[PDB]
Amino acid sequence: LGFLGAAGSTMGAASMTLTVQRAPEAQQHLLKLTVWGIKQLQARVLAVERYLRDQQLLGIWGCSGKLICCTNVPWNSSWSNRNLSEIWDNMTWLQWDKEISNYTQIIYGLLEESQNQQEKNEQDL
Amino acid sequence: AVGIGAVFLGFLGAAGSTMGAASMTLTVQARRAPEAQQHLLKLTVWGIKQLQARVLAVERYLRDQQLLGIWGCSGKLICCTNVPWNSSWSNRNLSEIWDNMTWLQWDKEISNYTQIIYGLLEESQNQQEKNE
Amino acid sequence: FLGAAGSTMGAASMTLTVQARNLLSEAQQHLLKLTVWGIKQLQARVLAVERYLRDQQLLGIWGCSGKLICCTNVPWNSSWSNRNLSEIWDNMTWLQWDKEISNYTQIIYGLLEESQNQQEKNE
Amino acid sequence: QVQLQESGPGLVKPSETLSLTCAVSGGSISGNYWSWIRQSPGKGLEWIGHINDYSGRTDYNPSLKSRVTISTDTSTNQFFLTLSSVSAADTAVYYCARRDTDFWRGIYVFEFWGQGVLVTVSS
Amino acid sequence: LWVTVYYGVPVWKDAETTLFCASDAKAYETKKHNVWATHACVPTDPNPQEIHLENVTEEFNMWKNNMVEQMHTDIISLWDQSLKPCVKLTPLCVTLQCTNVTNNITMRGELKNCSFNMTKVYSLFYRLDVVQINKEYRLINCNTSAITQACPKVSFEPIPIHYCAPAGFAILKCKDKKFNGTGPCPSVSTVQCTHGIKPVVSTQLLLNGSLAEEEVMIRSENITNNAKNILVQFNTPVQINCTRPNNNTRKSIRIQAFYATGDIIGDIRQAHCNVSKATWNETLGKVVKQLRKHFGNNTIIRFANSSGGDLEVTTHSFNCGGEFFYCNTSGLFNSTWISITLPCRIKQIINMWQRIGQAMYAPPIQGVIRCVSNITGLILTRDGGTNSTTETFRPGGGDMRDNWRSELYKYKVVKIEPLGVAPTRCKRR
Amino acid sequence: NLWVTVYYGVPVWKDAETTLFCASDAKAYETKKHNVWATHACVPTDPNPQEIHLENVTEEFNMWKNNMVEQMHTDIISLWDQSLKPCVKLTPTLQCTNVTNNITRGELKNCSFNMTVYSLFYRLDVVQINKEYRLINCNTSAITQACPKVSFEPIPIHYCAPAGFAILKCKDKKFNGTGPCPSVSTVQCTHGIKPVVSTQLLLNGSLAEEEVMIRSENITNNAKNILVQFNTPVQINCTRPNNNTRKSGQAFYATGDIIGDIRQAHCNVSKATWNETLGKVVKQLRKHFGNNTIIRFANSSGGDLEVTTHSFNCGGEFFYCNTSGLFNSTWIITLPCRIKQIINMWQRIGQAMYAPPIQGVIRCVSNITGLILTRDGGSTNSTTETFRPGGGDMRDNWRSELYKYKVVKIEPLGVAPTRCKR
Amino acid sequence: NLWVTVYYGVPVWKDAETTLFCASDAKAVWATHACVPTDP
Amino acid sequence: SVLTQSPSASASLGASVKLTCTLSSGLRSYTIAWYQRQRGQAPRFLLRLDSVGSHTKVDGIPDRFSGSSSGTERYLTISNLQSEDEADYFCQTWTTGIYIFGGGTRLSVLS
Ligand SMILES: *[C@@H]1O[C@H](CO)[C@@H](O[C@@H]2O[C@H](CO)[C@@H](O[C@@H]3O[C@H](CO[C@H]4O[C@H](CO)[C@@H](O)[C@H](O)[C@@H]4O)[C@@H](O)[C@H](O[C@H]4O[C@H](CO)[C@@H](O)[C@H](O)[C@@H]4O)[C@@H]3O)[C@H](O)[C@H]2NC(C)=O)[C@H](O)[C@H]1NC(C)=O
Ligand SMILES: *[C@@H]1O[C@H](CO)[C@@H](O[C@@H]2O[C@H](CO)[C@@H](O[C@@H]3O[C@H](CO)[C@@H](O)[C@H](O[C@H]4O[C@H](CO)[C@@H](O)[C@H](O)[C@@H]4O)[C@@H]3O)[C@H](O)[C@H]2NC(C)=O)[C@H](O)[C@H]1NC(C)=O
Ligand SMILES: *[C@@H]1O[C@H](CO)[C@@H](O[C@@H]2O[C@H](CO)[C@@H](O[C@@H]3O[C@H](CO)[C@@H](O)[C@H](O[C@H]4O[C@H](CO)[C@@H](O)[C@H](O)[C@@H]4O)[C@@H]3O)[C@H](O)[C@H]2NC(C)=O)[C@H](O)[C@H]1NC(C)=O
Ligand SMILES: *[C@@H]1O[C@H](CO)[C@@H](O[C@@H]2O[C@H](CO)[C@@H](O[C@@H]3O[C@H](CO[C@H]4O[C@H](CO)[C@@H](O)[C@H](O)[C@@H]4O)[C@@H](O)[C@H](O)[C@@H]3O)[C@H](O)[C@H]2NC(C)=O)[C@H](O)[C@H]1NC(C)=O
Ligand SMILES: *[C@@H]1O[C@H](CO)[C@@H](O[C@@H]2O[C@H](CO)[C@@H](O[C@@H]3O[C@H](CO)[C@@H](O)[C@H](O)[C@@H]3O)[C@H](O)[C@H]2NC(C)=O)[C@H](O)[C@H]1NC(C)=O
Ligand SMILES: *[C@@H]1O[C@H](CO)[C@@H](O[C@@H]2O[C@H](CO)[C@@H](O)[C@H](O)[C@H]2NC(C)=O)[C@H](O)[C@H]1NC(C)=O
Ligand SMILES: *[C@@H]1O[C@H](CO)[C@@H](O[C@@H]2O[C@H](CO)[C@@H](O)[C@H](O)[C@H]2NC(C)=O)[C@H](O)[C@H]1NC(C)=O
Ligand SMILES: *[C@@H]1O[C@H](CO)[C@@H](O[C@@H]2O[C@H](CO)[C@@H](O)[C@H](O)[C@H]2NC(C)=O)[C@H](O)[C@H]1NC(C)=O
Ligand SMILES: *[C@@H]1O[C@H](CO)[C@@H](O[C@@H]2O[C@H](CO)[C@@H](O)[C@H](O)[C@H]2NC(C)=O)[C@H](O)[C@H]1NC(C)=O
Ligand SMILES: *[C@@H]1O[C@H](CO)[C@@H](O)[C@H](O)[C@H]1NC(C)=O
Ligand SMILES: *[C@@H]1O[C@H](CO)[C@@H](O)[C@H](O)[C@H]1NC(C)=O
Ligand SMILES: *[C@@H]1O[C@H](CO)[C@@H](O)[C@H](O)[C@H]1NC(C)=O
Ligand SMILES: *[C@@H]1O[C@H](CO)[C@@H](O)[C@H](O)[C@H]1NC(C)=O
Repeated sequence: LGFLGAAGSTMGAASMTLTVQRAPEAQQHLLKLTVWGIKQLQARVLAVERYLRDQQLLGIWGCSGKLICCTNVPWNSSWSNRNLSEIWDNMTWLQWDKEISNYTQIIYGLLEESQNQQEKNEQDL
Repeated sequence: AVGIGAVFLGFLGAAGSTMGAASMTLTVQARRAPEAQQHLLKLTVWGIKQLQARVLAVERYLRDQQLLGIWGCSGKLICCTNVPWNSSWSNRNLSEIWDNMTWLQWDKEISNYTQIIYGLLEESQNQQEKNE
Repeated sequence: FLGAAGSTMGAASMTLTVQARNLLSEAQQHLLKLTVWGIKQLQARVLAVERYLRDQQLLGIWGCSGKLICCTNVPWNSSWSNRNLSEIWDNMTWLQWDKEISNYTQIIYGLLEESQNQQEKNE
Repeated sequence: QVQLQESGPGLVKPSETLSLTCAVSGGSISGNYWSWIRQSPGKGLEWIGHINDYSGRTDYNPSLKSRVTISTDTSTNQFFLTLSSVSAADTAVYYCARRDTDFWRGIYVFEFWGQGVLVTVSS
Repeated sequence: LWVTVYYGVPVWKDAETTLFCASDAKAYETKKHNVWATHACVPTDPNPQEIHLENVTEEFNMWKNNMVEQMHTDIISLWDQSLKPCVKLTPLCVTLQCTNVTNNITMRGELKNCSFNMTKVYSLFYRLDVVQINKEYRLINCNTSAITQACPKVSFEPIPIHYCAPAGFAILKCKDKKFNGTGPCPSVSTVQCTHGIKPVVSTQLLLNGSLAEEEVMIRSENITNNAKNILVQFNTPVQINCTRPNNNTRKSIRIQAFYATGDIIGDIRQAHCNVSKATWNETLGKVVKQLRKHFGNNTIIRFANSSGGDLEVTTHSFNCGGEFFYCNTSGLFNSTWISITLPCRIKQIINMWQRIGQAMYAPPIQGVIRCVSNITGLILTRDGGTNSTTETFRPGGGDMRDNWRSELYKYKVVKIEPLGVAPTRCKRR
Repeated sequence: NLWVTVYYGVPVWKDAETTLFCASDAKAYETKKHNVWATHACVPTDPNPQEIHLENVTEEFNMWKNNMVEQMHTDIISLWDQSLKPCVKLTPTLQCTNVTNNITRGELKNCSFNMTVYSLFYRLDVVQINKEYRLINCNTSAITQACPKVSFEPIPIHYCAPAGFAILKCKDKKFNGTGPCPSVSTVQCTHGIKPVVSTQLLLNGSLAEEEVMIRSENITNNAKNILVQFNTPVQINCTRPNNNTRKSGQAFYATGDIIGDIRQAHCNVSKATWNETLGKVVKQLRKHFGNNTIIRFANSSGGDLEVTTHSFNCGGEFFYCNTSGLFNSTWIITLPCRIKQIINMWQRIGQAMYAPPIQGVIRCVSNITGLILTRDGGSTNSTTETFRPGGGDMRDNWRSELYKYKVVKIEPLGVAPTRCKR
Repeated sequence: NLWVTVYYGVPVWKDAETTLFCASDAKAVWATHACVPTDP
Repeated sequence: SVLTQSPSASASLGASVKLTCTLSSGLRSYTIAWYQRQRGQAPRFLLRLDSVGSHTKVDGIPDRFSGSSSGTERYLTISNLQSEDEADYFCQTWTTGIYIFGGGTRLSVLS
């Protein structure tokens, strides 16, 4: 968690923001503090694990690290063709994801195939 | 049960398979307790232990990834380098190694020279980046 | 660990890997002491790992993506202590260099990010 | 140089908690000791309590242990005093001060005092 | 051509690393409170990540394994930690005036009622437990031993314990039913957590043991060499029903509340175990058949009872309900082959794990103590040898690591190193 | 024209604070079985110091205003309260009479109280009320008590730097106490730092390796304390020639009958060695003040008893030694000690930690390494400068051991103008 | 002639079921022993 | 233990005034500190004072302020009184972790 503040804004603003981006033992109610510490470290470890898996996906898509990565598979017509200005200027990221949620698996498959082909024909010559 | 150890077991998922088959499998695989009595505090201790196990998994994975990144590989599963393979290392041709033997036998034959291989890889990456 | 921390720029630049690898290293009340100790130790290691990952992310924003000796396209303006390249590279230790550059780090980071983004978008 | 500036309600009716916030500028980064003191009108002043800025350990006068709670806020460099169940006799001029860290022959003094805020208990 | 690295590659390296225990959820959650066998170990996953491998053959060697030593050390430390909170019996070391009880005779009773002046208090002891001093009697090891008594609340009983390799390791498991435990194993599976292991103390017999599929198995590092032990794993577990026909009461004498045995309710008889004759004969037939297979048909297999040495190895030592029986097998292994009621006693001062350190005093058990157990494993010491005449297999054992090695015979701890390199026709631009 | 390149192995560091985690030496497993002061389940990890000398680098240390001493002081208080907390609170008028057998003024009082009995107390732990005697802090501070099975005693407690931080140290022998240190070296885990918990003198301290070291923020200003470190420690030896029983729901502990002669522990110190050490001290002081000013050593000015006397721990008891004799000289062997049970240890209201009586003699040997000296007024220009001992804030006692350490966060990321493009 | 680009870091969330554990305030009425305390 | 001291005192401008603070019998050798509070301004720490008159100093205060000790009495002496001396001066001490303050001498100057 933590990066939910930018939600509800335009993809332009969201993209710009993401580009920029000793306790003693005398404390009362010790059990609550230690249990919620367990929970917070659970959250942080799950965050780092999720980040690692996402970075593995980005690497298999030929991006390794990076945030704004660019690729080579063209945008098909069936994936909700719209005017780019109103796509990137008025609506918000959540609505766009809800609109494209039906197609993300095909997007990922085509992206992986395109990156694999790019690796193959780059190592060819 | 969850974390990165499962990823390591998935890496183990096919050990005796063909070299090419193993590489393809690697590419494919890249992607309320009842608490009857005095179980809450034992659950806290078990949580500490499970977090430390998961952190050990994460640190081992990160150390391996950093070792891969020291050379010219960044974070790619399969990686290609630019240091020649001298004939001293398994002079016999590549068809037998890439079709017949499993990874185990190749590792047994390479473990004697893996250190010098790593040294050559690191030196070659350093030279390639310095020259560029 | 620090290794040749105080040595000349060249030796430190040739021995970066050492620091790079070193940076990523019951009865009721007795049970509570044990779990507080575990909290402290796990918090320490998790914060170290997260700081390492944040540094890796910063490298990834630029054209490094984990590579140690990176190389970018940002021109070196003379305003950031313009001196002889060899003289800078064989006389001053890393510490003095960073102490006399700590006034311009933010602008360098911003220029690096902008240049990398511009290279991505233009092509 | 350490500067203490305090604020809070001026008029407080009987029988609730009085909350006073004292901010500080230029205080030491850690190891500080922030003390709340009050002076009743026409009577010698008395010590309320004090907080360790690092440890989080608090301490209060024995005759005001239950009714007084002092909390800290490192992020904004502030500390809050909460006086539960304020009576009519608790009207006073309140000072937030910093107690020294020298212990010269068996004394702790407050070098830096606040400007003082008058709190009066009325209907 | 050039060289390419392959991160995410199946690699194995035989290396030893510390493993953490895993108690079953029902082992501790259900009823067990204040028992040594379970502690703050991490509960196991609901279902292990058992993945079956194909076309892989790994070399196993239990006699050079490291899990057995690791688990023996864990059991030692756990037992010591369990015994530590209890109060010592150091003041008890004093001259005792003993007379042997004649209330009932079974095989004499051998008990002694002893008076000690702890400023005259009576107590009951067993003949093996106390030695005469020159009538005056003294505890067997109280002069030069830090004697200790177990806590009254804690109980001794096997509880399943799993071993899970930490992250970055794996447990290779030989699923081959026909596997003597040395050399290649045709079918090698991989696990994270091992199957249930119950820490049970026993000599010349394996109680609560894991039955082996297929036929009876014979295992040894060196059949030819006399010194090496031999493990025998039956395919059909043998029932044993053993009971001490006596009831006792506990007297709380302050030194520190020492618990002393009281007078016995009614009759007094020495303990007895029971084993069916036909099942024993059939199991012995299978065992001698397999041993002849390892020795030739013309070989003659003979048996004999124990050859002596201490008392915890000659007899069959085992704890039942909190009472440590040392039950003889003098008559079980008395049969010559060609091509039963066990009378037995108790000793309340025991030297666990064969060390001269602290010896634990068995607390009394009230009422009749009876128990059923699964004789599934035999420990045999080959007779010396003169050649091509016969072979004798008097039982031996006593080494607790040998007992552990039967349960952990099909596991090895392996370090996975997924950073292999390979050569190929690929050059980076 | 040069180009910017970023390196991620740079050894640059910058100072920062961090909660260092304690780690006692291995052998504590043999002592922690007694549930002693010596650490707890709070990370008793086995340490292994691996010093690595640096070169050509000078770091500006400042032992004053160093966060690590505050951190470890908080850690020690936490450890103390963790050990004390499980024990039973006392929460109790006592009729007292003057009883003595072979003493000498008799401090001991035979207090009596009725419960549904008799004990011996000390004058330092009781006050007259209106004879009627009531122990101090009766209705204000929860007196509490210590479990006699804790047997608190100092142990080395190494501090190991966390994963991302480093602990520097000043190997320079003649450490100034502030400013640059030309001999700096990184260390994974600090040395055997010991909880001295002693006042006005330093017991089982750290010795120096040249002339006795003087250190202070100012040696000029008389407000700030002055820390003195020795080279030839002087021994202090004495016993507790007494024995007392333990009384007894009403889980109350107190004193019992006394066996043998009754007399206060006089304690002893070698006089010639003490004079030699004071001569070294004055020789060092003349360097910072001038080779002609008259120097004096009077006794503590006054105030709380914890600053007037020299308070130290010994075998589960606490001794408050009158230190008038030791600090008494003017330049150009025995010292009476009292004993009391309620201990306002770290000047904290609400904690007393009633010490259970000890049974038998102890004879703790403790050899002194450090002094805390506070100057007097400077009205007499160049005439004389008196150096009465004092202090009592344990932060100084622990700054005596942490003067050669500093926690630094590694800042591996760096930039450099090389000649290479992409 | 548009092209896909991945934007890791975007604040997108989706509704999804899970197993909320508990939170209570009383001391371990209800069984409450499986309920963790709540002073965050 | 109570810090008994004179409730009020005053003197003419330009003269020297001698404020007094008398310790209790149980605080014979205790050291004290002097606090000055002018009208409205924050209380300003002046100086500590011990059994033999050895007094510390602080920046930002005139050197005219002086301290002296005599057994169970501590005297704050001010020379060359100015108009800014209109204030309340009180003595403070620290026996245990509890501070003990005086009643406050309202010191005034005559114009
Ligand atoms: C394993 O199996 C072997 C048989 O192969 C058993 O060995 C026999 O054990 C019995 C006791 O159970 C022995 O009987 C004892 O004999 C001792 C020697 O005297 C006679 O026997 C020898 C031959 O061993 C002859 O040479 C001699 O002429 C005698 O005929 C006696 O001294 C013993 O008496 C002592 O013990 C008994 C019983 O407690 C007491 O009542 C006596 O007062 C005295 O203390 C006893 O009579 C027999 O001799 C053994 N034979 C062999 C071949 O060893 C093992 O007992 C059995 N179990 C183990 C653990 O080894
Ligand atoms: C540091 O060294 C100095 C050296 O002078 C030392 O000063 C002396 O202290 C002792 C006590 O510690 C003084 O003895 C007292 O003197 C007063 C003088 O009136 C007597 O009245 C005292 O007797 C009564 O005291 C109380 C009333 O005042 C009664 O309640 C009590 O019951 C007694 O009956 C007592 O004898 C001594 O006078 C001074 N020296 C001088 C010259 O005044 C100082 O104590 C040392 N400090 C430490 C911490 O050791
Ligand atoms: C400075 O360091 C020295 C040592 O370097 C230290 O002296 C040590 O003091 C302790 C306690 O005062 C001694 O420990 C005791 O010694 C006596 C006499 O040998 C023993 O009888 C004691 O055994 C008891 O231990 C438990 C303590 O409660 C009891 O519960 C138990 O039943 C035993 O009866 C105990 O070991 C220690 O021997 C000395 N060491 C030396 C070398 O003299 C000194 O105290 C330190 N100074 C300080 C801390 O101010
Ligand atoms: C192999 O597994 C067997 C499973 O039954 C083991 O038998 C059991 O052994 C345990 C101790 O390890 C006993 O536990 C104690 O037993 C005594 C006496 O048992 C009687 O009372 C219990 C409790 O009511 C009852 O469950 C039994 O059926 C008997 O009626 C009790 O007094 C103790 O409280 C405690 O339960 C089991 O009772 C005992 N069960 C029986 C009857 O077999 C056997 O010991 C294992 N083999 C070895 C030696 O490891
Ligand atoms: C260590 O103690 C010295 C004592 O001299 C501190 O020096 C302080 O320095 C400042 C200016 O450098 C002094 O302010 C000026 O003082 C003179 C006479 O002293 C006065 O005529 C001026 O009007 C001005 O006020 C100050 O008095 C002096 N003393 C203090 C502050 O006690 C020095 O600051 C101390 N060390 C540290 C690290 O602070
Ligand atoms: C179990 O049987 C296997 C059969 O392969 C033994 O493995 C080899 O057995 C041959 C004799 O048949 C020996 O010459 C080899 O030296 C053995 N190699 C190994 C793996 O040790 C294995 O030794 C037997 N293990 C026992 C004795 O239990
Ligand atoms: C450390 O030594 C000197 C004097 O003893 C003081 O620190 C500085 O040292 C350099 C060179 O040694 C001098 O050029 C500076 O003038 C010194 N500064 C000051 C303010 O004197 C310092 O007094 C000593 N440190 C301590 C803690 O006394
Ligand atoms: C003076 O005190 C020091 C305090 O450390 C003593 O040093 C210890 O001495 C014991 C005696 O064997 C050693 O076991 C410790 O390892 C020493 N500790 C350190 C940190 O050095 C010293 O022995 C005392 N006496 C002297 C110096 O004569
Ligand atoms: C601390 O010790 C000094 C010794 O120097 C004590 O001073 C003595 O006090 C008695 C009390 O009546 C006088 O009779 C002596 O004449 C004093 N001697 C000196 C040399 O001053 C002092 O009283 C002791 N203080 C405490 C609190 O024990
Ligand atoms: C033991 O009992 C027997 C009777 O079976 C008796 O003869 C013998 O004297 C007894 N032993 C002692 C030491 O009294
Ligand atoms: C032990 O033997 C009995 C014989 O009936 C059998 O039922 C049981 O499964 C065996 N093992 C166990 C689990 O007790
Ligand atoms: C506590 O006892 C002291 C003894 O002098 C007394 O002054 C004080 O008033 C008492 N406080 C209460 C609340 O009884
Ligand atoms: C101690 O000092 C005082 C003055 O401070 C002096 O009168 C006395 O004689 C001294 N005592 C010794 C033993 O030197």
